[PDB]
Amino acid sequence: HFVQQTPKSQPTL
Amino acid sequence: GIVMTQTPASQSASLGESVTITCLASQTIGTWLAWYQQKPGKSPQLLIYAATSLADGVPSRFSGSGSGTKFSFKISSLQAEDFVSYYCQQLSSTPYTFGGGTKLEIKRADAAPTVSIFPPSSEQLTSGGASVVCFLNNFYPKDINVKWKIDGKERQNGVLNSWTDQDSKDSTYSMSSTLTLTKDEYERHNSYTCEATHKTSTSPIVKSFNR
Amino acid sequence: VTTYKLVINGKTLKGETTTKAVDAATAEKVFKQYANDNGVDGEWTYDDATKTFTVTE
Amino acid sequence: VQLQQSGPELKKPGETVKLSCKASGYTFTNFGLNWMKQAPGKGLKWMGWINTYTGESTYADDFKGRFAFSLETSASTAYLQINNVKNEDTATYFCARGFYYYGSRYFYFDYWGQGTTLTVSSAKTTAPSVYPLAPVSSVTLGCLVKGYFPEPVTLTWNSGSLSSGVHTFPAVLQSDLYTLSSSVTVTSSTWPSQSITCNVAHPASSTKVDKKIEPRGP
Repeated sequence: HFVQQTPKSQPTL
Repeated sequence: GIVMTQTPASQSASLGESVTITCLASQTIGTWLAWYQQKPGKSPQLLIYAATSLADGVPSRFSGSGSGTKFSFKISSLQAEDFVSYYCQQLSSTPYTFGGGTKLEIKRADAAPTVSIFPPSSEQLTSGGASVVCFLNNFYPKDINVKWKIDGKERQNGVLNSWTDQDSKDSTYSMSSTLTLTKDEYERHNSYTCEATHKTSTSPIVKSFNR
Repeated sequence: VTTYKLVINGKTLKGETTTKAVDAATAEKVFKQYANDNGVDGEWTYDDATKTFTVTE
Repeated sequence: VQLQQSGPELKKPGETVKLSCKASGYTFTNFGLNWMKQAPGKGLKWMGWINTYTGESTYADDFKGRFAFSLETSASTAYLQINNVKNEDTATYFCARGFYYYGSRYFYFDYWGQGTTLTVSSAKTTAPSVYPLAPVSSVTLGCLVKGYFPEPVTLTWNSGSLSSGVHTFPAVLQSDLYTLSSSVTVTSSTWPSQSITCNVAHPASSTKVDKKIEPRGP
């Protein structure tokens, strides 16, 4: 799964 | 990057009335837009997100509208608690700019300031200082300008101003203005004057004394 | 440093204030400047057991 | 769920501050943390943000250089550091949680810290001078409270039994020291027949004084 803290940040898996 | 203009800076209203605040974005912002309330001495609190959505536990009177660049915030019947500051915020691209904010104040009948002047105390003079004080009390509306004169000459340097928030009981405003000089400079001039300009009087409201 | 106290007994100014200082003689200078800045001029005592100065008009 | 910030800070020009923001009630690394500045009578300014999962910080253009965000993940805490402080840093600082996640439709700041005050001054603790304000159908009196540091001072009239007719003004920092004033208004048959006294407290110097306002002519 992905963590995405803002709309324009890249997701971290 | 992207500018958020919030008009007007100050808004007058009464209990049970409705008010509308605008917010214009510099670019298209979609609906990535939030509204916050800030009471005096407290932190901001979210009221509306996604332009139109009410945050949880927030009362029905609050609402928001718009998308693109034009946005509004409405309160439908005002209570005592509502007369504080409100900010819009753009959340589309960094930096996430806030609007300049609007303060809601309570409307009342116009009232002239009560103006009082005080020379330096002998206590202060002994220490080598000299502060001349004016109180300009219980006026409405809030806009007012104070000018100091020494022997008829306008003086800006050494002046320290402070202002209260709207009174909870009578809805007026007050102001304090202190002109501080050295004892030595104070003893070289004779006439001291503070002059208040306010909507209630065509001429300045002045108090004065000769040393 | 140690906390010294000043009890003020003026004609119109009354109460107390404190200062943190290396010794009593240094605290005394701070206190006499304090009284002067407040228009208080009078007689001084000092009690070493309680670290307390007094100025009275 | 809470954001709990550290307490008030007093700094001399050129020193460093570090202030904390402790989050509780949720997984700390799920959401990022945003920092705002509010100068005394001014509006909210977004300084930047830190990714709580990644450690990557982003600074707004006005906050590049002296400003540094950091994390202590095991204590669920974010920090704001300001190096080489100056007069322009005197303000209140807030942290706020950015609510967003993968697949979310919405973005907003839901939880905010209670805010923390920074004051920049060369001054050390200094007790106030209290000066009387007397004139020379109603009468207005006052006390002028000059030359103290730091905030706050507290002021009442006749030990709190005169509360109507009172205006106590917010303190202003002028050149490293504070000044505050207060007026009280009574009927002219009241004073000087009955005494009127202002009670001034400045907890930081443990000062508690009473100043009687005596008349200075008819």
